[PDB]
Amino acid sequence: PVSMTKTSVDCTMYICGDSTECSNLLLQYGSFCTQLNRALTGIAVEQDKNTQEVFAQVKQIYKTPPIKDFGGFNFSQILPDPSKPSKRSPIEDLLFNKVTFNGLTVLPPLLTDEMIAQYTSALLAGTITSGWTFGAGPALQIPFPMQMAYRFNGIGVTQNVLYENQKLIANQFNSAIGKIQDSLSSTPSALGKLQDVVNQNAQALNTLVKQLSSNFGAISSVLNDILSRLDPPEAEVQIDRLITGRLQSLQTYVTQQLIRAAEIRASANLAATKMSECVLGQSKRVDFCGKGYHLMSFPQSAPHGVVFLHVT
Amino acid sequence: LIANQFNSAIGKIQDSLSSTPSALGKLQDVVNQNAQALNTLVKQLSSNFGAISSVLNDILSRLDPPEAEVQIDRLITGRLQSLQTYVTQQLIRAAEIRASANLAATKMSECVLGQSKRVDFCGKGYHLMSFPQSAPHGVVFLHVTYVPAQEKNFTTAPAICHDGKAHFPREGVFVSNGTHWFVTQRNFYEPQIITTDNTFVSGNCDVVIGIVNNTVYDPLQPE
Amino acid sequence: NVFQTRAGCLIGAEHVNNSYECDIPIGAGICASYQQSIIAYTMSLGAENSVAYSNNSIAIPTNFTISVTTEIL
Ligand SMILES: *[C@@H]1O[C@H](CO)[C@@H](O[C@@H]2O[C@H](CO)[C@@H](O)[C@H](O)[C@H]2NC(C)=O)[C@H](O)[C@H]1NC(C)=O
Ligand SMILES: *[C@@H]1O[C@H](CO)[C@@H](O[C@@H]2O[C@H](CO)[C@@H](O)[C@H](O)[C@H]2NC(C)=O)[C@H](O)[C@H]1NC(C)=O
Ligand SMILES: *[C@@H]1O[C@H](CO)[C@@H](O[C@@H]2O[C@H](CO)[C@@H](O)[C@H](O)[C@H]2NC(C)=O)[C@H](O)[C@H]1NC(C)=O
Ligand SMILES: *[C@@H]1O[C@H](CO)[C@@H](O[C@@H]2O[C@H](CO)[C@@H](O)[C@H](O)[C@H]2NC(C)=O)[C@H](O)[C@H]1NC(C)=O
Ligand SMILES: *[C@@H]1O[C@H](CO)[C@@H](O)[C@H](O)[C@H]1NC(C)=O
Ligand SMILES: *[C@@H]1O[C@H](CO)[C@@H](O)[C@H](O)[C@H]1NC(C)=O
Ligand SMILES: *[C@@H]1O[C@H](CO)[C@@H](O)[C@H](O)[C@H]1NC(C)=O
Repeated sequence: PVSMTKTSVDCTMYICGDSTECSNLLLQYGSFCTQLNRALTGIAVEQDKNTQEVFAQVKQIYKTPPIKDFGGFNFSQILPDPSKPSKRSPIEDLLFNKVTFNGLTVLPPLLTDEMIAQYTSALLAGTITSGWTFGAGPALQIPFPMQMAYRFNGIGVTQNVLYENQKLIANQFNSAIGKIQDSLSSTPSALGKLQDVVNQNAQALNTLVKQLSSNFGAISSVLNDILSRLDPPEAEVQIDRLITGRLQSLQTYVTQQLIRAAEIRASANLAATKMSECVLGQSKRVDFCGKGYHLMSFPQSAPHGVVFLHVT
Repeated sequence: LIANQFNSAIGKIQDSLSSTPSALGKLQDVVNQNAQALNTLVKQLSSNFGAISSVLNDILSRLDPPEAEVQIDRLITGRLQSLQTYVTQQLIRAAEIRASANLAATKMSECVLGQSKRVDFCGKGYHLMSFPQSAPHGVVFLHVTYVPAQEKNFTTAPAICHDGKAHFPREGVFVSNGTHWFVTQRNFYEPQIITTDNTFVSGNCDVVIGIVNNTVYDPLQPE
Repeated sequence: NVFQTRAGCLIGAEHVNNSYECDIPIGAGICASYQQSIIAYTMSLGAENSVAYSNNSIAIPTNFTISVTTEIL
C-alpha cells in the first residue's frame, strides 16, 4: 500500500449540523475544531506526498520502440495496451478489477490513475531499453540480452551462461509472467493488503457516522428535536451533552486516522526504497527484492498501491 | 579535472544554500509544528468550557467551595482533555522524528563511514562518498556522486568469433567505431585492442546469437 | 473565468491548454499557477523522451561530472 483515501470532516457541521445555538455552545470549547481540521488536512497532503515519492522518481517519460523485439523476451503482459481505453497493461487491469452527507468529504487524489499509469510505463520503458543507467544519469541504450548478461554477471554467473541458453531463459521468463496473471485471477485473496486499508478506512467512517445516533445521556439524538421541544434555558444542557459525545467521537476518529496514516507512510517509504533499488538497479540485499538472487523488477500500478514483479 | 569539478560543486552547493531560503524547510516545519502545538495548548487556558469564568482565581474569590466545585470541575475536565490531546500529538510526532533519526543514522553509517551500492540511497548517481554537516535539530549530508555524461553511439556484439571459438569480454564490452572492434569498460569509453588477456573462451560460434567475425590479438605470437 | 474540475468548481482561474509543472495542487491532475493572472491546467509528468533502442546498439559515456547534492534530515 502507498496511500489511503483522503477524507475531510467538517467539525462544525458534524457536531452541530446547521444549528447556530449549537455553534455558539461549541465556541465555548476553544479551538478543538481547528485542530481536528488541521490534522485531517495534514494527512490528506501526506497522501499526495506518498504517491509522488513512490512513482515520480524519473524526470523524462520514456517510450518503448514500436518494433518490440528484445531477443525473445515478451513484455506484452506488463507494457501498456493501446487497445483498451485505459492505457493499462493487462496485469494492471486485473489489479484494478480485483479491488472492490454529514460534513464528510473525499478529496480526489492529486495524481489521477492515468498519470500513475504513465509513470509506471515510463519506468518500464526505461528499464527495458536502458537497464539501470537511466536511474543514475542519461539513459544509455543497450540490447536487452546484453543487459541481462550484465545482471547475470552481477550474481556471480558468467555472462556466457546467458547467451548459450538465451532462447531457454526467455521462454522461462515468458512462462513465469503468464503464471502471475493466472494466479491473481484465480485467487480473490491475492490483493488482501490493499483491501485491508480500504476496509479499515471505510469501517472507521461508518462508525463515525453511526455515532451521530447516540443519545449520550440527552433526551434525543436529533438536535432539531431538542430545539423544537425545549426553549434555550434547559435545551442548552441537552445540547451540551450531545456536543461532548460527538466531540469525543470525532477526536477518537482523528487519533485513529493519525496512527493509521503513520503506518501507511511507513509502507510508502518502504515502497519508494524498493522502487529505487529493486527497479532502478540490481540489489544484492537478500530477500529485499524477492526470494533468490535478484535480477530485475517491474513496477505495476494498483489502486492505492504498487505491485512489484521480482524476476530472480 | 576531478578536483576542479569537486571544488566547483562544493562552491555551487554553498551558493545554492545561501541564495535559497526554503532549502531547509524540513527543520522549519518541525519547529513550526512544535511551536504551534504549544501555542494552541496555552490558548486552551482561556476557554470557559461551560464555567462562569476561565480564571480559577475569580471563581475562588467569588464563590464558596460548595458551588465553585462545579465550575472548577468543568475547567479541570476541559484542561485535562486539552493536555491529553497535546500529549498524544507529541507522542505521534516524536515517533515520526525517531523514524527520521533512525533513517539519518543509517545514512550516516552507510554513506559516510563507507561506500554504498544502494541506488538513490546516498544521492542521485553512482555514490562516491558523503560529508556530514551539523544543522539545528538536524543533519545535512553532502553526497558526492559520479554522473556519466557525453555518451556516444556504438555497435556492439555479444561475443567475437575467432578460430572457431567464441570470446566474451572479461570485464568490459565489445564496441565498434564503424570498421574496427575494441573492448572497453561499461562506464567509460576507453577502447582497447581485443586480446586474449581481456577476453575468455567458451564454446564455438554456433550457439551465441549475434556473434561477429573479428581477429583476437595474441600477445605470444610476436615472440 | 469559470472552470469545472473533478475536484469541484474553480472560479477566477483561466484554464490554460499548455502543460507545466505543478505549482499549487488543485486535484485530479489539475494544478494552478500565477503567470498576469491565475491559470489552471493539467500537470505535466515530464519531458517526452524516446531513447533509440536497437538490438546491436549501445551508448557509452565518454566523460563525466562530479555532482554534490544536499539531503536534510
Ligand atoms: C507476446 O506474448 C503475448 C501473450 O499474450 C502474445 O499475444 C498472443 O498471441 C497469440 C498467438 O500466439 C494470440 O492468439 C493472442 O490473442 C495474443 N494475445 C494478445 C493479448 O495479444 C504475443 O504474440 C507475444 N509476442 C510474440 C512476438 O511472440
Ligand atoms: C576506428 O578506429 C580505427 C582504429 O583507431 C581508426 O583507424 C585509424 O585511423 C587513423 C586516422 O585515419 C589512422 O591514422 C590510424 O592509423 C588508423 N589505425 C589503424 C589501426 O588502422 C579508424 O579511422 C576509426 N574509424 C572511424 C570512422 O572513426
Ligand atoms: C564468419 O566467418 C565464418 C568463417 O570463419 C563464416 O562461416 C562460413 O560461412 C560460409 C557461408 O555460409 C560457409 O560456406 C563456410 O563453410 C563457413 N565457414 C566456417 C569455417 O564455418 C561466417 O559466415 C562469417 N559470418 C558472416 C556474418 O559473414
Ligand atoms: C569533460 O567535461 C568537462 C566539463 O565538466 C570538460 O572540461 C572543459 O574542457 C574544455 C575544453 O578544453 C574547457 O574549455 C573547459 O574550461 C573545461 N571545463 C572545466 C570545468 O574544466 C572536459 O574537457 C570534458 N572532457 C572531455 C574529454 O570532453
Ligand atoms: C544514436 O543513433 C540514433 C539513431 O536513431 C539517434 O537518434 C541517437 O540520438 C544517437 N545517439 C547519440 C547519443 O547521438
Ligand atoms: C537484429 O535485428 C535484425 C533485423 O532488424 C536481424 O537481422 C539481426 O540478426 C538482429 N541481431 C541480433 C544480434 O539479434
Ligand atoms: C485546447 O485545445 C482544444 C482542442 O482539443 C481547443 O478546443 C481549446 O479551445 C483549447 N484551449 C485553449 C485554452 O487554447
